[PDB]
Amino acid sequence: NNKSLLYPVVSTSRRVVSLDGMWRFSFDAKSEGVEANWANGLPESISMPVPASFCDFFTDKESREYCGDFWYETDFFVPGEWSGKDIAIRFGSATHHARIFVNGVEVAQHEGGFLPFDAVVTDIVRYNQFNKLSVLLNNELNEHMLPAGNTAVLSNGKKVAAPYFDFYNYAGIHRPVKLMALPTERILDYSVKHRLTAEGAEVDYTVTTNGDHEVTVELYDGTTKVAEATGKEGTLVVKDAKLWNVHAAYLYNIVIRIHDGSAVVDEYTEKVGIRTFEIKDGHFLLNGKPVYLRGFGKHEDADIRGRGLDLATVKRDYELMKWIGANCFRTSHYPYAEELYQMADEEGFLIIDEVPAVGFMEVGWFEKETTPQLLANHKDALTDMIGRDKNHASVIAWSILNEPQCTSEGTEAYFKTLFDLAHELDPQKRPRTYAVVMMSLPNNSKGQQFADFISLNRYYGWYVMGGMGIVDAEAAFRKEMNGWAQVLNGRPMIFTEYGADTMPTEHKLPSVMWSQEYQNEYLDMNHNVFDSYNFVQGELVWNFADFQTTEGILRVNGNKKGIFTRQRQPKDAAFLFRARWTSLPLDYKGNQ
Amino acid sequence: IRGRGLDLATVKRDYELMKWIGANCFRTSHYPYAEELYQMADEEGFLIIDEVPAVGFMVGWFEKETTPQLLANHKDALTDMIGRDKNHASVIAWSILNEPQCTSEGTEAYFKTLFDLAHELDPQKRPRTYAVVMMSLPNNSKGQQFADFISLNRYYGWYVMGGMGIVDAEAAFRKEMNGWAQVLNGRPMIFTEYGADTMPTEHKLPSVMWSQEYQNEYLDMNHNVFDSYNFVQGELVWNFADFQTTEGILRVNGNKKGIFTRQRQPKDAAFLFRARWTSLPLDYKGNQ
Amino acid sequence: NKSLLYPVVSTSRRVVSLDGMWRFSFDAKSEGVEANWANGLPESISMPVPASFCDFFTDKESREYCGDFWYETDFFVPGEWSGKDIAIRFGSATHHARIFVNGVEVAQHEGGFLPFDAVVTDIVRYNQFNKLSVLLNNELNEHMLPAGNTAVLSNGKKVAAPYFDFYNYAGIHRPVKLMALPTERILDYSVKHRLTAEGAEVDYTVTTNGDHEVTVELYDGTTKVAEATGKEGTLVVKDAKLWNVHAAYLYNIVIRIHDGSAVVDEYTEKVGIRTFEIKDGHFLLNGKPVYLRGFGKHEDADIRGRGLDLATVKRDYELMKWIGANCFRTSHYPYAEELYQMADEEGFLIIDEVPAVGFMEVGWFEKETTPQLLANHKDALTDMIGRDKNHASVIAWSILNEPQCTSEGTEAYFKTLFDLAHELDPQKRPRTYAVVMMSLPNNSKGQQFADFISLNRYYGWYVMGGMGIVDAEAAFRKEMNGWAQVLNGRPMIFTEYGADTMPTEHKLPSVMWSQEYQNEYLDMNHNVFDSYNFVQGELVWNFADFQTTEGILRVNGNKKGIFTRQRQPKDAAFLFRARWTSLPLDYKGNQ
Ligand SMILES: O=C(O)[C@H]1O[C@@H](N2CCN(c3nnnc4c3sc3nc(N5CCOCC5)c5c(c34)CCCC5)CC2)[C@H](O)[C@@H](O)[C@@H]1O
Ligand SMILES: O=C(O)[C@H]1O[C@@H](N2CCN(c3nnnc4c3sc3nc(N5CCOCC5)c5c(c34)CCCC5)CC2)[C@H](O)[C@@H](O)[C@@H]1O
Ligand SMILES: O=C(O)[C@H]1O[C@@H](N2CCN(c3nnnc4c3sc3nc(N5CCOCC5)c5c(c34)CCCC5)CC2)[C@H](O)[C@@H](O)[C@@H]1O
Repeated sequence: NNKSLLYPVVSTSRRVVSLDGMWRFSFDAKSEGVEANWANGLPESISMPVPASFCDFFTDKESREYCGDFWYETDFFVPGEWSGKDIAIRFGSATHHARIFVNGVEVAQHEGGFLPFDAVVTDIVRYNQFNKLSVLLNNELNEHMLPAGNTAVLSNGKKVAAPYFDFYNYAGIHRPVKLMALPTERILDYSVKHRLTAEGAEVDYTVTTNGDHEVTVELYDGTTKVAEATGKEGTLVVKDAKLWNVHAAYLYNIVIRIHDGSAVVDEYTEKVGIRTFEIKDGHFLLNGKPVYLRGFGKHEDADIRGRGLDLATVKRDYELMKWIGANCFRTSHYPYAEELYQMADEEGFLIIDEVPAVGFMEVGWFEKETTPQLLANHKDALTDMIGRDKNHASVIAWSILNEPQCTSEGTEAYFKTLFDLAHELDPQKRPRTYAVVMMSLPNNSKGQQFADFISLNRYYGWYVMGGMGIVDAEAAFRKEMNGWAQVLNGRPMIFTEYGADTMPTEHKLPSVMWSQEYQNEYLDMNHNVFDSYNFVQGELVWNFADFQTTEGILRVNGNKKGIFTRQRQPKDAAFLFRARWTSLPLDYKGNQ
Repeated sequence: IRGRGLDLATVKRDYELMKWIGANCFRTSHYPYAEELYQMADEEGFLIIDEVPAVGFMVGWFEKETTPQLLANHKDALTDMIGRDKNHASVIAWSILNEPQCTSEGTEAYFKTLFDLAHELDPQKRPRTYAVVMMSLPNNSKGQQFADFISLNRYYGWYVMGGMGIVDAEAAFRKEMNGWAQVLNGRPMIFTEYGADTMPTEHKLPSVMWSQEYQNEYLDMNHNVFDSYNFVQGELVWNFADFQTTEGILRVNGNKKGIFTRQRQPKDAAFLFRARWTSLPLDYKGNQ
Repeated sequence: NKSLLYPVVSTSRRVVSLDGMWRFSFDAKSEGVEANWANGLPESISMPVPASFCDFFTDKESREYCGDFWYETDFFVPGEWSGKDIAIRFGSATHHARIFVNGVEVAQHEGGFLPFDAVVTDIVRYNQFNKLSVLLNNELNEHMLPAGNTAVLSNGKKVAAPYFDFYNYAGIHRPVKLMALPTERILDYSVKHRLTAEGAEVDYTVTTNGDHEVTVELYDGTTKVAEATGKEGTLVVKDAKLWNVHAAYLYNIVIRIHDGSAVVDEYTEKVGIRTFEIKDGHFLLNGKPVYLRGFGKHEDADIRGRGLDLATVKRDYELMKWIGANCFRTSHYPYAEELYQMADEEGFLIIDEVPAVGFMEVGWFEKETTPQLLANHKDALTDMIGRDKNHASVIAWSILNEPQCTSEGTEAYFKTLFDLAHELDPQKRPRTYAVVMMSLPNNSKGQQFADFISLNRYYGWYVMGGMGIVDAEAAFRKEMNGWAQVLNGRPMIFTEYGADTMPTEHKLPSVMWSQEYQNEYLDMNHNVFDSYNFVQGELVWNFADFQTTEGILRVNGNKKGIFTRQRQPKDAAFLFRARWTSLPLDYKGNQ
């Protein structure tokens, strides 16, 4: 097996052709497509852009909320000059459950809507001809998948997603689909670990190939070689290394090659930032110095396109995060497109990487009969995420769950499995966390013991004791924080969520909940609490921007806790954060 | 700005809007209004259902230790409201409670005192009613038997089975109506409340709850049910205009179920209601 | 070797997209060329392509930058392409472009809305990476399309001063594609349709840069239905399935150069068979009258400016179908080819418009730079018709938007361009232009050249709005009585009418800027349209709110959209849906 999660690159040995554009599309309400031969051509179809969720193109709700099997189809050319090479199709992701057919032959299956996979087609494609690519997708939710939920059936027989999570169940092909030509012997993986030294830095590496020819690794500052090594394991000695820092990124160029004499059998290239990250004495140390995390929980969410990758929106989001003085964000509730991490690497932003283990909430959750099948799917996602993302300088922590019912029996065995795995799989041994739900308190949470740092999602002053009660909210908040003080045992804490829904058009004096003035007051109270406790070492606000949810009486066209609108313009709270975050030192509270 | 203060400019605008939209009736939802509002109803020819502030009556409510003292305050309010308003041509019925827990033990004793009193005090013996909460069903309400006509407050498609569930909301609404048909004993029914919160600035296609398109679709679904049942003889929508509530996660600067904004300007739904209500004859369904 | 054909992959051709994150730098001092920036930017930021650069930034100075700026990327040329011609296609580059590869300047282009190629066969290194550097300039002048001025602020910074009502978005707005092509290749082809008793016949021409034999084959699906040899010929299609409004049918055309048993080059494309002509004051599509209904659009969306985004295109078409439109005009510049491909597939009619907007104030067409403007106008008309002529959806050419056609010099300028459009278009489709409010039946020197008249009128908005709307209708009806006397049996459509409308505003009774006023305005205008037999189409301004330069009249851009910029309906969208889906396709087609 030649599994590889490496980003597709063009090199002397590798080719890449994007298959994005307008595809053919059809719902399959009776699940008849396979036996009816739809993999060889849809009888009826519409056009559908890839990448994008399908939901928000339509003007009818039945299509927006379709839940079941659906098909994507396109034709791709395979140049004849590729005939010596391995041929594969990379899917950045496909949501949620995928079956891939090429020329009518089923060539791949995949579980989980937010991580990449390849379909090898070397012996199925016709060369110098067009070939049919058919993708049978399904977007139904069940209780043993990431993310977790249910599928209901309406009184008219129609299926509808019923998530256990607070975001719309967007599905489709959300990320670029890329046809690749690869040499039969090739680099499948590599890893880097960094060490600071008196003369500079040292990068310890491994490379994994599917063959035995010789491996070299060269490191370049621009076009100037600064270090090289031979062998699948080694050390790169970088004199006076230029370290990657917050808002001061520096990226070297790594070149990995397989050699057969004077012939280069395979070349893989990628940017690499050199930096250390670790928890010591209740602080996050980046290159040996403390950093106070500030930023957001985000979503892959925008108007029209659902979760589809859009480099324009990504660019605007980073411009806004720099303007506001953020330095960190969490990939709230699923791994993002690789491109978002690539830009974080360039811009000097810190990332907490999170698998889609959200909705594990109300017998308690971790005693359900399906817990073993869920754990399997969870290990798979955790493995692929760490494998895909481990070499990004920007990625500094792993978040293993969001708001699980960690008061349930069965929590310890479940968490121990996954937290050990995260330790095993990450060569850099980055810290591990999970977002603690409101119902899980210092005194009853069976899961908090496993985290290297505690991440709280708290809504004191919104879901509890909002409005005129915010005085009581603050007192109840401090009460819980005194509880955490007794179980932390020197570990740091961050907030991964806090926020208040806010209509971007709403002004009131005095404030009311849903007004911009209330949002500012809400945030000031929370920051007063944060600043009161030595062990609070970061604040990520919920959310960067307004985003879509299922309809309900609580959701005024989606979630309105954004600091920015869905159109990436600031609410009043954006200027409050800008004043706070740009005025706190990078090492705020670093001596506490 | 003025809260509940009387302001004849606003009253005048409210009547201009009710005439424009084709309304003929309103209920004094949750408390008796200032006299001037009934005087204008008399001048313009509107029907009024007069309601005392017996709202919030959530051990069941009517087994509480303070029930005797509540009843005494309720008797006084009913007496002064009928005493003050009985001579208005516009006032044509008495609403004695809004959404009491009329499944509670002790409901019958409390209701009988008050409904008997309303009969004794009114020289014109106008019909008596109360707004029935959603949890009070044909098969478990101990209070509906007292009403001369039934007034339902229903939110099928808002609080219950909203959004993509509206198809289920309509089915459950019809089933419950089928159950009311068996207890009405020939009495008429009106809806005193139905509605959906709507930001006056929100448009979406397809609709989402809180959009003006959802408000229109919600109203259409409900009207289709109303029109299916011969015994439905009136429809009062909640609410005429956005109004202030206590702060809360459910209230985007107060209640937004208004057909008009708090500034007395129409949302899309006002044009839906204008087209419907001005097209129905005054005696719509009068032979059914 | 000029060719405006859409880049395709075939047995002889390769295409690799260069879209993604590029490097970018402003060049405020215009120093980059002499400073060797083409071999690498000293300082740079990342920038998505395709997109406008403007709306990413948080500072106004960057959003409003006017001058030289650079885009750069590295691109791989596979060694297996040796022997092929290597070219980089730019869908567009706004406004004035100089292209460098490995430090060598290989192309220049004028005009920000039409494609061009940079041939780099002998400049690139094979099986290696090469540096692509793009020096762009977005300054406006009075002799370009579109027209404007570039002002200098008191701090010395330049700022665009358009003579047109849309923001001066610039950047690389459309896909950049690297191509490998055979040295002898198809450069162009044209089709021309005729209906017959037995089906349809397609008269074609093909242009190549060589002498080897040419064949043309037409396939229904995979099923060949016609073929022919020669650079000119006819394809006989029995029982031809015609392309129709909201009912498209597309055949596949395959053009090949042959050298014995070898296919030297192959080009493929979809083609819809249909006729379109003006007869007795009506638009005839496949011989039957069509009443045009729809919009003026823009290439405009949140964040990306005029950047191509298939997601927004798909939504726009879903909304146009939902509302009952059948037609739009490419308001004030040719759009990305992808929009026309979708119109071919969905059965939408398009009026293709060149960026000849801003020609207004000695009168405009007596300005000293008039001959320079005309030359740029001819090139854009040449490239637009050459690019778009084989689209079944394209059924008319708009040669200008609101020129001062009352000016001296109008006749000689217009004749040149209306004659040229016939020389450029084998199908001889109807030609028009959008007539400004100040140009009336009795004083317009331009209107006589149009095959159908297109009016932009704002009776009830810019003229006699509000309580004056009763006078606006009377003045409108008088002007229409005047047009009746000069039409000479020609049809008329409205290409613009509309009223700015905040999507949040309700008032009873209406005020200008409220949704109720927008509805009343449209009702008044439609009452007038329906009073005149010669009105054969209505295109409202605009499909969606779009960005303009800042100003007291522009509440964050133009608010005349029927949809918001986020593609949600205002009240008037429901008004149009009820009207446009109630009108028969051949509405007013017998009068
Ligand atoms: O919601 C958000 O914005 C985001 O927050 C996170 N999660 C936080 C907790 N969570 C809730 N979501 N919705 N409602 C409530 C909670 S908890 C809670 N507790 C409540 N009471 C506690 C006991 O005393 C009285 C108050 C009440 C309510 C809620 C709402 C109904 C009435 C009272 C799920 C989402 C998610 O990580 C994030 O993906 C999501 O977007
Ligand atoms: O609310 C209005 O606009 C107006 O309506 C009337 N009253 C209607 C019912 N009433 C409610 N107020 N707020 N929330 C709920 C109800 S009932 C209900 N049922 C619910 N579930 C029941 C079981 O099945 C599924 C649905 C849920 C909720 C509510 C809210 C949280 C989510 C689930 C009190 C006010 C008042 O006469 C009026 O003065 C007031 O202004
Ligand atoms: O504007 C739009 O929305 C769109 O319309 C088209 N164009 C139409 C006319 N045009 C104008 N733009 N702005 N203002 C005026 C005009 S004409 C006119 N005439 C006026 N008076 C003439 C003499 O009698 C009394 C009325 C007055 C005004 C205007 C403005 C101030 C009040 C008096 C240029 C743009 C463009 O093709 C389109 O790209 C643009 O987006």
